[PDB]
Order: sequence, then C-alpha cells, then structure tokens
Amino acid sequence: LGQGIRLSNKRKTKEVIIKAEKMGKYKNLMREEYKNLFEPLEKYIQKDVCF
Amino acid sequence: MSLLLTIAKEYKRLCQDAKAAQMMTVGTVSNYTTFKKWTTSRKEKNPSLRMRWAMSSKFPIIANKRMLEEAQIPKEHNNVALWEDTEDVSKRDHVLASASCINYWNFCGPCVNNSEVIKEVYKSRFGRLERRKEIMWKELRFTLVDRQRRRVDTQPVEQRLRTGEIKDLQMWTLFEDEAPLASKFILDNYGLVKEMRSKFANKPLNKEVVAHMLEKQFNPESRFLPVFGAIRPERMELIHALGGETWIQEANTAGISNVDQRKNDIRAVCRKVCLAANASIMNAKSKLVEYIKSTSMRIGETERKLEELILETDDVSPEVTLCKSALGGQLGKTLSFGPMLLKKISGSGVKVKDTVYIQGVRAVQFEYWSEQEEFYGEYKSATALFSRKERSLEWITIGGGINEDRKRLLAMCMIFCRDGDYFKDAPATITMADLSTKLGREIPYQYVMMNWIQKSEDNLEALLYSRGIVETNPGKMGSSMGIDGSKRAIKSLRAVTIQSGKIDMPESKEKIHLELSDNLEAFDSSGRIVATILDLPSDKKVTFQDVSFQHPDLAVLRDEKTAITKGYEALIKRLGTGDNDIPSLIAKKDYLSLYNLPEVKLMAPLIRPNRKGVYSRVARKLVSTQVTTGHYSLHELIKVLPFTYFAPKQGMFEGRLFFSNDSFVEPGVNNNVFSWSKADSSKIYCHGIAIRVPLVVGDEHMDTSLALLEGFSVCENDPRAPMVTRQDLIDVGFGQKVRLFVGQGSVRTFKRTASQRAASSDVNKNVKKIKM
Amino acid sequence: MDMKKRIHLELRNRTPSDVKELVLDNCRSYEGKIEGLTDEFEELEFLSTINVGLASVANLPKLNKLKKLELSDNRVSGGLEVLAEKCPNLTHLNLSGNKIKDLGTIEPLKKLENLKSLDLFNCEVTNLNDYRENVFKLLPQLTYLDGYDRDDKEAPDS
Repeated sequence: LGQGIRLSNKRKTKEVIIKAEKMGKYKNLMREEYKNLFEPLEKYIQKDVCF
Repeated sequence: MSLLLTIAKEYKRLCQDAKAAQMMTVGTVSNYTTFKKWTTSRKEKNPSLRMRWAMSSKFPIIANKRMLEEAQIPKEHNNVALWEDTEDVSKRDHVLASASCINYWNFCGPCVNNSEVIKEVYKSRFGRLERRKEIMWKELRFTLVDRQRRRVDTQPVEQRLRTGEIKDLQMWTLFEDEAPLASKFILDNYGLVKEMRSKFANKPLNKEVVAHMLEKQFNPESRFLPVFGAIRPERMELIHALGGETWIQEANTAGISNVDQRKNDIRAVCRKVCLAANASIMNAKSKLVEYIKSTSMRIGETERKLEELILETDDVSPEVTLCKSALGGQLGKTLSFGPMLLKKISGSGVKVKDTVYIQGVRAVQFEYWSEQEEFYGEYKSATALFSRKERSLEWITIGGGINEDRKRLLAMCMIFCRDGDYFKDAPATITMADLSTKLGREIPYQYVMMNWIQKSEDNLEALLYSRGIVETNPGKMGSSMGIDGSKRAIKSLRAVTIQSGKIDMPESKEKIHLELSDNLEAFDSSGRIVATILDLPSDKKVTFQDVSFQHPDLAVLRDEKTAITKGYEALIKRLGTGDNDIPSLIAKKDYLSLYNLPEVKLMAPLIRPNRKGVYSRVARKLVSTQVTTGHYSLHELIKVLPFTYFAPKQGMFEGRLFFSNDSFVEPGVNNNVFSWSKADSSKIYCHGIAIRVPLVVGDEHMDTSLALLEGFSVCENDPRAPMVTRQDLIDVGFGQKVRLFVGQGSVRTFKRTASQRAASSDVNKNVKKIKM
Repeated sequence: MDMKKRIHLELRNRTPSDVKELVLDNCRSYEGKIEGLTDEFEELEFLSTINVGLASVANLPKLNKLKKLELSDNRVSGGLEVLAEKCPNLTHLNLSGNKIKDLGTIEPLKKLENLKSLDLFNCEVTNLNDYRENVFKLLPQLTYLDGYDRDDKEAPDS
C-alpha cells in the first residue's frame, strides 16, 4: 500500500502523518468513502499490504 | 450672495447693541476663544443612566428644521412620530425629534453622488484593516510569557511630525483663504501639501472632522505597555490578539509597513557622515553640519531633508545622538557605552583621577566616578540592574535568556564601572600602539579594554575571572552564574543574581540640551559622556538607494556630469525675481534675451559641437511657441535653453539632444539625465541628484498661490497701495507693493521681491568674527 | 485648478463672442462635468480640453462654428450622440486616451457629415481584429484615422 493517509485539524494548523499499517487503528476517523473501501479488506491485510 | 447680505445685516443689528459693540471693539480676536467657553456649559454625572432615562421618552433628540423641510422629511409617516414643531432652549433654531427619523433618513432620505472620500479621511483605520487581512494566522499554544514593560509606539505613521508643523498643514489644505504667512515647513514640503489638497478639494465635507483625522494620521500613539517578542507598530496595534500572560496566538507579521528599514538606513547614513567628518582634525563639527544640510533622502514618494527627519525620530543610537546634538536638537537622558544601552535610575557622583601601568611602568590617566549609583542596562535579549560604588561593581541582577549575551553584558558593565585589577594593572598583551591615537586622537583605557575584549573571547574569560569566584552556597544554586553563563553550578561568580523574567524598563518624560567637543564626544552639564564615535561599528560598505549627497567630498561623479549639474543649478538660480531674469522676460515675451544669458554661454562648451546648430534651432523654436501664447511648462525651458546659444542651421533632428559626454536629454519624456513629475513640481532630478526650484511663478500645473510665495516678502506698510485677494496676487509686477489680509485679524504689505539669503550664515560668520 | 478660473483668466476682458480658439488643458472639472460654457461662444472655431478628469460631454452647449476638438487623456465613455446636435459642423476630433469599449459607441459619429479626421490611440477598440477597415466601412465620410488614411497615407502637417 502506498503512503498512508494524513490527518488535520479544522484550521489545518496541525497535520499528523500515519502509515498504512495503522489505518486500521484509526478507521473510526477516516471518511466514509475511504472507510467503506477499507473495512472489507482489513481481513486480507497482514501488516501494511494486501494479500 | 444673499446669504452674504444676510450676514452683513446680522452684523449691523448686532453692532446696534452696546455690549456686543464693546466686546467686538475691545481687545483682539483671540478673545473669541475665551467667549467659546462661557457658553454652552452643561455636563452630567452618569450619562448612561440619563441616556436610558431619556431614550425612554418620545422626542429625546434635537435637529435642524430647515434641513428637514428642504429634505421633505414628513411627520407621522405611518402613525409613528418623528418630530414636532418646537424650539430647544439652548439652540433656539433646532426642533425636537426621535431616533426613528434617523433611520428614515438613512432609508428614504437624500443621497449624495459619491462617498469614497471617507477612505481617505480615515486612512489609518483602513490601513489597520488591510494589514490585518494580509496576516497568516497559526496554531495556538499555552505557556508563561516574559512580558517586559516599556515605552513604544502603537500607530504606524509615515513622516511623523510635530504639532506646529501640523496646525499649518491643516489650514493650508482646507482653509487657504484664512491661511497665515507661509512657514518654512510648507515651502520645503510642497508636494505633500499638494497631495493632501488634491483629495479634499471640491468636495462636500465637514472640515473639523477632517482636521481631527489628520491629527490622528500624524500621531504615533506612544504607550508604556507590557510587550513580548519583536517590537513593531504593526504588532503593537493588535498585541491584544497575539498573546497574554498564559497564551500565545502565533502569527507571522514581518512583511508589512516597511518601517524599520527606514530607521536602519537613516542610522547607516548618520554613521557614514560621522566617519566622514571624523576624517577631519579641526573642523569635523562644521564638516558634519555641512554634510548634513548638503544631503537629502526620499521617503516613499517625497524627498525630505535629513536634518528634518533627524529632529522628528526617537532612535536612541550613538549616531543619531551626535547629529541631533550638532543641530541643537534636544533629546532624552539615555546613555550608550558601545553596543549596550544604559539608563540611570538614581545616584550621583563626580569625576576623579587615577592611573595604571600598561607594561612595566607606563603611567596612563583614567577617570572614574566617586559615589554610589544605580543603572539599568539592556543588551541583545538580556537585561540587567546593577550598582557601582567607588570604582567597583557592588551588585548586579540579570533577567536575560542567553549565556553569551549575559557574559557580554556583565563584562561591559564591569568595564563601565572600572571594576577589577586590570584597571589597576593592565595586561602585558596591550601596548602603547593599541593604546590610542590612530592618527592623534587619544582613547581612554575604557574603550581600549572594550576592543580588547571584542578581539578575543579569552580576554573576556580572563576579565570575568577578574571578578571574584566562590562556591555556590546552598539554596542560591538557582540564583548563580558560572563562567559559561549557566543558571546554576557548583562554583559561581561573586555578587551576582540571576532570574527568569526581564526587568521593567524605567521611564522619564524629560529632555536635555547637551553639547559636544571637537573630538565628537558629547557632554551633559557634567563630565559624563553620553555618546562618541568609538561605540559604533568600525566601518562597512553600503549602497544607499534614493539618496542625494549633493556635496563635493560626498560625491563619486566625474567632472563632466558635475559640470552639467552645476550649470543647471546656476541656470535655475536665475529663476528668481527682478528684471534680467527669465520670469520677467517671459511676462514681456522677450524670448530672445534668454538666448544671450551668461549661463547658457557657460554651458555651451558642453554641447556636442558637430550638431549644436540644429539642436539650437529646435530649442529656440519650442521656446517661442511656449512664450508667445503663455501655455508653457517651466520644466522644459530650463532643460532646452543651454542649446539656444549658437546659431540655427539645417539638418534632420532625430529626437534627442546630446552633450559632449554621450549623455542626452529628450524634450517631453523623463530620463536619467533630467526627470520630474507633476506630483512634485518643486524638484528637478539630474543624474539622480535633486535640485529645489524656487516658487516665484506658477505654470499651468501649479494651481494656487503656493507657487508664488517665494517671490513675495514683507515690507514697510503703505496705505496707498491697494488691498487685494490671494488669487489676483498673480497679476502684480515684480517690484510692486500691495496690501493684503493674512490669516485672521491681521493686514500687512507685501512686495514681489525675494531674498534668497538665510540667517544661519549671516549669524555664524558674524559670531566667529567676535572670538578674535 | 478649475475650469471656471481658467476660463475667466483666458478671457482677458474679452467678450465670449469674438474669440476663435480656447484651451483648458491641465485643469479640473467636478464630476467630470463641463462648467462655465454657454452658447455665448459663437465665433469659437477650436477647442482643447485635455486631462481634466472628464467623464461625459452632456453639458456641452451648442457651438456651430466649431471645427476641431480634443478630448484626450480623459475617461469619456458613451456620450457621442450629443456631439451631433451641439456641433454638427465639426471636422476634426480626437479621443485617444478615453474609455471606448466597442464600435457601437462610435456609430453616432456617422451623422457628422463634415467629419474628415479622427484620432483613436490607446483605446480598447484598437485591440480588435479588422477595426480600421470596419470603421472605414462604418464611417465612409471619414478620410484620415489616427493620422493615416487608407493605404497608410501619412497626413500632412496642416
């Protein structure tokens, strides 16, 4: 999986950066379109890749 | 008109009375001001209360009556009242009304054509708004802040002035008919006045409001406030929204208002000229004053004289101080010892003599002060409060934030107090050569040790070691300073205290008139030195932009361009009053006598000789065309005249007029050799240098009496001469007399003959002829 | 200054009925509106009004003997219909430096049958395609344009 997603506050003064392997750790935050595209595949994930 | 006649009838009716007559007859006009106070005197304790108690009424407001009739403002529009015919007791020409009527006016009332003039009236506040809009905010954080108290400016302002300079400016921009005699500030700053007048002319306005707003536009609001971070007016105006005692709203505000650049440029120029004058040995004083008055600089669009800006600023630097001293400019009680800053809080003393041996036995006198005194000190990002006692540093406290700055401040403080054994027995490293007298000018051991420290860090370390060192007692561990500048250690220096939190800068609204010596060392009613030339950087090269060093020594141009410039200068100096000058000749339309002037005859050799005839023809042509009618531009004749000396010939004129040095001027477009603008019609730019044209006659562009005032002067009163206005003043003949009204309650007699001489030289010379 | 004072000055006691030329360049007119002109000026045959912050020619009074005009450096836009009624015997006109956005504004000038030369420089209209030719086809009475006739024939001095 490519570079992981990034976070940001409202005013965008702060921006966090996370890898792919941990997106399953913050799934509750990502948008729906990005979420519905991630949960059904979490099964096939091992660390940061997709089997 | 009929209104004028009504005013006359009212004046007559009022004079028919006896008391009014007595008061309008006795005394001068100033009494008016007094009369303005005995009338309409009424205040209230808690206006909030009475406002809630009044607005609860039906008609709590007053208003004009005729303005409403003319505006067709009805009453009882939709069963809601707006006013009723009555007469307030005070005004007697106003009628009660309600607040609702105001809304009526704002919604279905008379509309003016345009109102963008407001943006000019309140330019300062629109500038605040814009400066705000160009900010990029950032995150918010919480922490404690070291907020130091100090005197600063909160209003960014360009061309900061005095009050006497502002009062005349308001009158000359709004009430010109009631204007007083022309002051020097006006004649010098003509374009500024023209600009301020172009906007507030032929407009429907309330003028008192405009004057107040201009006062605010030229006032830097000085306040004694807590402050953190950089110091710039752009920030202080909104400091309330950047940080407090516990929070900080980070934001970048560096690229706005371009203020400090002007100050650093000014200080650089001051340093340059100070060094230049120091090159002398016996007249550095007069040399410096000449360099000053022989120099100018641009501010935004306008060109200002240096000596004028120096007397308006408040930069307490060892350079500005000297200049303001030479010009007799008063200033504050602030010291300077090298790069550091100092200010005395209390104490006293007097000079005393002592000596030290440099190497082996070499007696050298050095002085100190014999008493107890207390001083505040401020170095880069570091503060200190110390006391000296009989050639010793008694105690000191610091509240800085850096070790290096702390150590440097401590060392300069020890020096300032002559504390230590070095002042008792100097080190071997120093010698008689390093002592003093680069070329004869002596140097006290103080600045000697100063440069000796700035040379090597190890000298500084040794100097610090000169101060007693002991073991850090318990508890005081936090309030201790090592040799590196550490807030705590096992062994620390003697009589030292540290703390987090800068010291509150003192304050005093005092002024002093000091002097200086032939060696550029200022004194203040005592043997104390406030400034010198040893406390500034040695030297550096800089390329100054938008400056005019119209002085021989302070010039880099060659004899060719300088000769051209001096020829133009002389030709302008012939722009004065009296026959044989160009104005009288223009009035008489004697376009021929101009060709035979001596000045063109002196500039002729500079003309390209192989094409001097053709150019000459063209020049004469233009002149006749401009002179025969009367529609001329003075900034073109002064340019083309030097070519009319020779005889016309035949040939093709390409469009340019060349001199003998491959430098040309073009008739109609500005170039590097000859430039000008309709904005500032009182300047001529040749090779970058600026030239001030006198104000004797006004062409199509100049549109007021302002351009004629340097042609007039006062003379003995003559009741035979006529009384005229300020507009017919242009139709007089050079050398004639005329009576006139000036400002208020004053009539005088003027003569259209000038006097270029000033008082500076006529006094200085006559004085020097008395010290013999 | 102001067109009023400028005019009163140019009139060195001369009646406004025996002059043949007038100039008011480098002046000011409130609201970009003429001020001080009347029909009294009858023998006037030339005029020059340049850089006076003007914006419309509505106030201009009738002037028959006038045969040359100059309005450069101003910001006039869409007031050309008035010229025909006031000054129908006009021949020379100049407008370089004003706000002319399209050929529609210049159509009324066809009625000036006495028109010979026109001067449009630095205007937006000039930045179009086939403007000289289209203008000539619009105003056949006009011969010179900005100092150049069809075939780019430089016009003489005067």
